[PDB]
Amino acid sequence: MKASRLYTLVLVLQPQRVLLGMKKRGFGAGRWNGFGGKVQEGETIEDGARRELQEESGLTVDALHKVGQIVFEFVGEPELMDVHVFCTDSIQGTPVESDEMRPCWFQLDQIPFKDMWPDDSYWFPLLLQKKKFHGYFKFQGQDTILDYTLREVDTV
Ligand SMILES: Nc1[nH]c(=O)nc2c1ncn2[C@H]1C[C@H](O)[C@@H](COP(=O)(O)O)O1
Ligand SMILES: [Mn+2]
Ligand SMILES: [Mn+2]
Ligand SMILES: [Mn+2]
Repeated sequence: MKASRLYTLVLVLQPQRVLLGMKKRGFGAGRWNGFGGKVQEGETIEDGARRELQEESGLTVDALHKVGQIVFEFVGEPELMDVHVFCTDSIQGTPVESDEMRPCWFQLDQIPFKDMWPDDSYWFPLLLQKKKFHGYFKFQGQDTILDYTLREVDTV
């Protein structure tokens, strides 16, 4: 039994492209990823996801839809990362570089998997297919998966 900390992950997914952010600092720096961060006290998970999207990309959206949940375990870290994954296709501003993230659009036949977290190669395809998923990944460091589980679900 480990304890877990709540995080969000937000993918702006349109019919032919996806918005990713190049992490400029901190955890996972140098990788393209969705936008997000720790959920704060007093906010719902969805509202934390909306806040992090605004802070890191400049985009303000009224609503997100939950598409997945992924638990990350790191060797040597007793605390699990409980990551709630959200999507939307509906935006109405331009992405803006923040201190944390540089946003960039990618065509959906140019998803930059080699420069994303290794786990994304497994669950991102389900997201593209509009399937919901539960995942778990145990990492040695930032590059090596020692164990993982991925399942399509009907309810996240
Ligand atoms: N293995 C992984 N794969 C992934 O796609 N995103 C991850 C991840 N591990 C952490 N993240 C995301 C979850 C959060 O959005 C962010 C971590 O929080 P901050 O470093 O505070 O932004 O990175
Ligand atoms: Mn953040
Ligand atoms: Mn934060
Ligand atoms: Mn963040």
